[PDB]
Amino acid sequence: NRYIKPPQSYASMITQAILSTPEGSISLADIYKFISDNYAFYRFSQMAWQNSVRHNLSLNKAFEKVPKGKGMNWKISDEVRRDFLNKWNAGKLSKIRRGASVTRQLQLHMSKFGEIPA
DNA sequence: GCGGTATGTTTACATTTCG
DNA sequence: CGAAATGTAAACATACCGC
Ligand SMILES: [K+]
Repeated sequence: NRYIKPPQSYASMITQAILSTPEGSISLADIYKFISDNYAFYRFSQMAWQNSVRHNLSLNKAFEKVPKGKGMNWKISDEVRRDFLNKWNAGKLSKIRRGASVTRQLQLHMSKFGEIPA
């Protein structure tokens, strides 16, 4: 059973993990599990993808620690969530792709569930 | 009390993306 | 093409855990 590294970006998989929870907040440990559950490649891969995940959570503006026991929880920032909701309800979004990896996951979750968790 | 591990920040360079 | 974004590696801080 061979597995290939999916082309999805780390920020895209993280956004997916946060939107999967009912409260829109999730711990690093559960983000690891979500990735291994939904993308089998990372379940058995030896590379240090967790280092890259942590790098993306801290550096990407869209991800923000919530006070919320080893680690705290992560959610989508209020600025990025409020911004998307305003653009979503004000009309179609631009077809631009550069840097919209998080925006696309919000678009998908919104078109299926009608709301971004919080 | 200490060693060990998990979480989080930050910097640097390589690689891919896409107007 | 190339600025911007993402990928990968690394140094190191901070907190937690189990004894
Ligand atoms: K961040």
